[PDB]
Amino acid sequence: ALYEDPPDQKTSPSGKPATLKICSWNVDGLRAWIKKKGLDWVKEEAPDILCLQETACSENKLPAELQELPGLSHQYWSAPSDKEGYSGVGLLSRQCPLKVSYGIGDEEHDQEGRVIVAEFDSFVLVTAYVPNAGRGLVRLEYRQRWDEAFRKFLKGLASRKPLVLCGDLNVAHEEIDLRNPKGNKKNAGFTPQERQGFGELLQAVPLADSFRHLYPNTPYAYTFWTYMMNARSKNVGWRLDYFLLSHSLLPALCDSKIRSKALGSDHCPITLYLAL
Amino acid sequence: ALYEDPPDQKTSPSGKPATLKICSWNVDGLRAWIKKKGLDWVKEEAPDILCLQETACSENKLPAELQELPGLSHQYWSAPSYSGVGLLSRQCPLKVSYGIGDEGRVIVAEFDSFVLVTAYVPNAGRGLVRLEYRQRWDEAFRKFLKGLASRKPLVLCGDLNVAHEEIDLRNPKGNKKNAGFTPQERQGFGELLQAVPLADSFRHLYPNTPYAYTFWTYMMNARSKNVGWRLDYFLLSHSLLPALCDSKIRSKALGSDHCPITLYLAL
DNA sequence: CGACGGATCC
DNA sequence: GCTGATGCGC
DNA sequence: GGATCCGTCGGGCGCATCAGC
Ligand SMILES: [Cl-]
Ligand SMILES: [Mg+2]
Repeated sequence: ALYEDPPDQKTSPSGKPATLKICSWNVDGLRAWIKKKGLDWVKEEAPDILCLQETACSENKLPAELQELPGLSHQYWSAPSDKEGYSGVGLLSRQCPLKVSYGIGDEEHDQEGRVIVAEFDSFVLVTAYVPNAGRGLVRLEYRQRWDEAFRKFLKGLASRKPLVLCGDLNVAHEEIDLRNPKGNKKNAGFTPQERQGFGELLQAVPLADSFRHLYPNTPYAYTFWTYMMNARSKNVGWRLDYFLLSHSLLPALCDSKIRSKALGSDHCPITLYLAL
Repeated sequence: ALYEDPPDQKTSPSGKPATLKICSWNVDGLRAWIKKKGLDWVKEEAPDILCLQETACSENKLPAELQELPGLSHQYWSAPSYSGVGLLSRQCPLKVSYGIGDEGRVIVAEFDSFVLVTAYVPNAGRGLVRLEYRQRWDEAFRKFLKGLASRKPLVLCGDLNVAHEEIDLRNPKGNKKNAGFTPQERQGFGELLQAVPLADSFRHLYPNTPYAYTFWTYMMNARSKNVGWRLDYFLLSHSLLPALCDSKIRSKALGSDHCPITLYLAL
């Protein structure tokens, strides 16, 4: 069953007009993504803030195209120190953030290049590339430990400002969040353990799934599809990328989009509209 | 005999423009230096990389203004378990390590084209009580740096706690048995240059310039009298000399008993 | 990880 | 410098 | 005996490293 994201809704049902557009995209290799025209799609989307995951590209290797982005001139990049072809995240902002930080506690020694924190006037933005549990779940226990360290990190932000967490959280929360729930409950992304850790994230911090909060019963809405077996053509996918919002930000929430048609990766973009 | 640092030359000998600005500063107490508006000066200088020595501030007590520099958003710190160093970077380093392989004195940041080492070299101490420690530290340091420089071009910056030659301090005759001008320490610095090998960026460009210092004792108004020492260096692999645009001494920036130093590289 | 083969359920 | 093989994780 | 369940298997992608020339 294919899926068509509904039109963009740009006013917080309190009538206010959207003033902030954030796009998040796991690009599956930033240099590949750019050669497949990913940046052309970003220019059309014209977000205020762009968060990317799986850049897999040291900052010295960033294509020049990325420097002719005058609407996204404040750029922050993070790659792991042991694995230059894996992981890596980036945050690009029209306006300069008040503060930027990396990691979830000890990045100066555990240089993982998975998390960026950017503080703006009225909110704190986190973007994350959550560690994959691996084929055959070989890294599932590390993922569970990482999840708990992340929850405690987010909780323990010393800000009174509401939180926006976005990116590839690497779990389809509920059964509606992927096309084959049953044949996947022992696969990375849909174990009981990862689903539980997403559940605890929402409760402990606390946070709301912006998309599901708006479209609580809509099925077949995914953000990832394996390259194999033409899954994307058949919309056999998983919803792995999210905008999760502090409770206070919900009256500001105008919409949470899935940009199903944007190619260039095995994930598609997601976009948030906030009225601030 | 006062000193006016020449203006910044931001063009390489072969005409290529500076692409990399590195600033090193012994802040003599990180919290005090921030209170004395050190971060305001850094925001104006706007380096790509900032190296700090003598931070004397455990990680959990690092002031909050520091995260208010998104232009130096990658921040690395090494505490001694009087010491401590930091390395703040605009771009994400490829790799960052700590120490010299054997006190919170050294951070190593690996970049695309080069490796950056910042060092707070141990002072031989009043009464030379720690000269022997310093001598062992010097040798362990040279040996560690040769390994690094064998894999990539080397930039070494920071407070090396020695005035190499007589021109490098105001009172050479009265200090030939004091920390920072002993025969041993000067020998160690020459061994450092010859063994690795490295070039003294500032002395390479201004070989005949006297009265150029980066440290002055707080006492007896020495900074007002420019009674001081050139203790803070940028040393470079010979391979990088074609990229050298300038090596500056920021005599006027206050907040410490050392002043900042700034390197321009055309990479 | 979706497709596939094989077993099990009423 | 360049290509394609292999390794590894996604 | 159609629907469902469960375990196994082959593999599309990007990037690093290595060999060969
Ligand atoms: Cl960065
Ligand atoms: Mg991926």
